[PDB]
Amino acid sequence: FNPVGVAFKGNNGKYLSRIHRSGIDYTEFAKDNTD
Repeated sequence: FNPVGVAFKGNNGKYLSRIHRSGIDYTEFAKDNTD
């Protein structure tokens, strides 16, 4: 039993820092591909 606890409570990710813009010049989301 634990109704008070859902999921959002108690959850940590990591050091969010790697890509910004200088190290990337693509457009996968901006422009989709055909097939």
